[PDB]
Amino acid sequence: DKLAVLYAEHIATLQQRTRTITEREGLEGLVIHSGQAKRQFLDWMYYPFKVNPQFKAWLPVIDNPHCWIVVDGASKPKLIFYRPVDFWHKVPDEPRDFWAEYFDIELLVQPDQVEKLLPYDKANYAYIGEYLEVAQALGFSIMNPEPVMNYLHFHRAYKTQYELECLRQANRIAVEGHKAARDTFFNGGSEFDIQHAYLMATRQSENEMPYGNIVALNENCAILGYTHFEPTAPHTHHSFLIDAGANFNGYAADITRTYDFKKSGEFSDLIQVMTEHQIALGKALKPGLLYGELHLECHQRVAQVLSDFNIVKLPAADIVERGITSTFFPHGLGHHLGLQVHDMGGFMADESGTHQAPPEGHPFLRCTRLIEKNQVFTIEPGLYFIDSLLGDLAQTDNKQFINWEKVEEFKPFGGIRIEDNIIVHEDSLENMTRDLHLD
Amino acid sequence: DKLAVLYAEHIATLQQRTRTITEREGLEGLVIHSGQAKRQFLDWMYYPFKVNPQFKAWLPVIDNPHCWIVVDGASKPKLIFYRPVDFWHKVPDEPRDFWAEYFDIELLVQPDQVEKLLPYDKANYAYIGEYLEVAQALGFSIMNPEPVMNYLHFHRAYKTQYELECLRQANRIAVEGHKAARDTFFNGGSEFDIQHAYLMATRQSENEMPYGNIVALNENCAILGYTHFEPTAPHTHHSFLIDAGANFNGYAADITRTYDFKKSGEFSDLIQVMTEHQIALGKALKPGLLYGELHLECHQRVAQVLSDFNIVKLPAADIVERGITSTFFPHGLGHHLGLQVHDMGGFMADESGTHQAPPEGHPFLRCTRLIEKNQVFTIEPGLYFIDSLLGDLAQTDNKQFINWEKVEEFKPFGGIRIEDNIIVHEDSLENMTRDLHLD
Ligand SMILES: [Mn+2]
Ligand SMILES: [Mn+2]
Ligand SMILES: [Mn+2]
Ligand SMILES: [Mn+2]
Ligand code: NA
Repeated sequence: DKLAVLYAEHIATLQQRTRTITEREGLEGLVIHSGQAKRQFLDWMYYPFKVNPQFKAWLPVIDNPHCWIVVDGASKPKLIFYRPVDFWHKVPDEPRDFWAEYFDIELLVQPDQVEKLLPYDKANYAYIGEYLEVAQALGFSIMNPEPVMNYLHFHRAYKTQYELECLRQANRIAVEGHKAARDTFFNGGSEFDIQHAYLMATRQSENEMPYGNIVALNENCAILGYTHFEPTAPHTHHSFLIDAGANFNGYAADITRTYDFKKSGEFSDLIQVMTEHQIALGKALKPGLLYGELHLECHQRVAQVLSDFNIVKLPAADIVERGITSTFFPHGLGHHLGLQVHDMGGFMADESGTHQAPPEGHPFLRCTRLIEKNQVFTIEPGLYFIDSLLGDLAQTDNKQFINWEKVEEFKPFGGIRIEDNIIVHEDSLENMTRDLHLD
Repeated sequence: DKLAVLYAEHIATLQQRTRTITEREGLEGLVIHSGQAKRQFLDWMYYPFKVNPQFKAWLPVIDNPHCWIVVDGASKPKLIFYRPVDFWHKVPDEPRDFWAEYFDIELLVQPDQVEKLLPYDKANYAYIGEYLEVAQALGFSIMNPEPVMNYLHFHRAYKTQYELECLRQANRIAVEGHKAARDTFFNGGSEFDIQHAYLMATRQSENEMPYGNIVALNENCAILGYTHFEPTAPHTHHSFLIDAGANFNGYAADITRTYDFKKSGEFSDLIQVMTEHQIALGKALKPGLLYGELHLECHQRVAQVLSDFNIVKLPAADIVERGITSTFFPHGLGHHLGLQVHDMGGFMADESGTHQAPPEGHPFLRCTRLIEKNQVFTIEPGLYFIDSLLGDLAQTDNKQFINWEKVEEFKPFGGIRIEDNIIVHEDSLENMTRDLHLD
């Protein structure tokens, strides 16, 4: 209903984007390939299918390989829809959902017979997809041209009302998962149990997740890319960091929360001060501001915490200026969110693809684009006690300034990250995560 | 330590097989590549890693890409082990498992630095792996040579004692899941509930499964390649079919069971009749017998059931000769089981790759090899009510012999498959599945 109505403006937006970039580049149209299933080496089984983001930008068809979109922004969008009729698969119903009527739909019963449906002379058609040797066999010469990709990726940061509603739906699902995971942690669950309570609440399997969930207990919290799920619980429950989202129509949620098992003590205090900073930074998104400036503020807030909690024996400014904050907060403040988890265009200054430079002391900041309305952001400040980086810091002049006893007291708890998904509007902010009352 | 004792003989067998085909094909050795992580098109996320079956044939390292085995059958096997050292990665300590003492281990810190650790002259070295341009760029000319592949695949049918013990462990894990899945079905749970009850009892996540589980309710049991997990339970529970396994050290279980929600009725009797036929088919495994003959016997037995239940109003011999039996049982009786679900060499007559011809009226039969000691088989007779196959039958000159009223009563139950994993010994058969008291 609501989604069906908004979808028309979504097709209109993408039609106008196609017309603009195709005509600017002298192309008669785009051919966007959903992708193919990858077969495993020496085996008959396939890897799980992952749709081309450029394909699902047009319609919520994320589980169908060998599908093709032909668009020029002037004709009605043309869709080749893979629909095999083998007896060992449930034949799917011909496309009858809200997006069907916005396309002229040709059914494809076998992947290799796709050349009849594609354009005969395709010298002025750009193939957008991963399978370049399949494209060359079909007769395409232009493949993923950089001006077309950079244009599309740049305007991906401006979500249509259909996309906004999809991102809201994804946050509603993910938030239900986060609540069930929290409860499982406080009842003494293992990482594996917490993870599968999450999926049971989301009604989405491991491979439907938009990214590999991070479900960490105790010192695993300090491991940023922790992917394992330990099946047996730890003997003592201290902390819990879950980074997990959900999918809706190809769009992603991306939520992180950190919990203290005792819900009191110095680590519990650390979560709450970090929560204050996270809420404040999340309220600092505003059109016309460079995202890197929020990353700057975040480091100052982390330094204030390090100073106030006696983690570093320095006032806040010194901890920022000597670069010690990046030992405890080593990643960017956040990124754009949408069809991809770390969405496209976050580092661009213009639609040609020029990079927007990061701030002076953070050359690895990846999201530096100017904030505008209709853009969706993550805000994920963190403070971690990472053995590896603490080791680096002990080999510097800064070794004298860190309270090594107090850091040993926090190492069992690992670290903290608190992440929301916020829509930036013309004169307001919409925090999708906290409007669903997670906390 | 039981498993570690058997592993020494395993490596002696692998060393000897390597030396045989290596010198027969005039190679100085093999270079077996574990694989790489496949990155998502225009993303930073990756696909779940799946190890090269030839790599894990040597060792139970199934979650590490960029690993290399250099083996010639005479020298101590060399293992280049990928151990990256990054702050966001969990640094695991140097390999200290039961298999480590059997390899000269060199640590690989960055994937592209492997050029130094491989043999300098690669003229007579064969690369076994998927990433052929990576091999060409390292200097390999010999790649997955067919004489080597056919030899190694042929002899994978003869499991070592280490391999038989791993297969028993896989079955034990899977049987626990099958008990949990069954209990959730009788609780009225959804397909999604059952699947995740299975994962939780086995304490393995969806991607650690050796294949995509088939968890089907009611009509979905008739769909042989069903992968969906419906999150909403059906209003009426009639039937449940689950085909699922588990991993142990790279070796797979593969167990199928069918259940009737009421523990009574004609479908319940059909399951029970099919069960006794499945037990008799499984007890017909015998050294010196062609596996195709059991597939013929299976078709004979399914015709018996179709006649006995008045699905087809014909003597069983006339059901077989007229070919009606494939409409209800369209796949093979089973396959070899091991490192891969449908394991290698089940089509071969000799170690050079020569195919063993399938039986008369079954040219697509995949498993045909001569049964011998130390081989592992599945026995999966089936009986299904498949719309598109039943439609084709309704348009043949046998249509008057089919009891369409009874077939219509069976359609909401879908179908039946019962699958066990059986080791063939010299003087006995070891039904791993039924030895675990699953029923
Ligand atoms: Mn994020
Ligand atoms: Mn996240
Ligand atoms: Mn099987
Ligand atoms: Mn099976
Ligand atoms: Na042996």
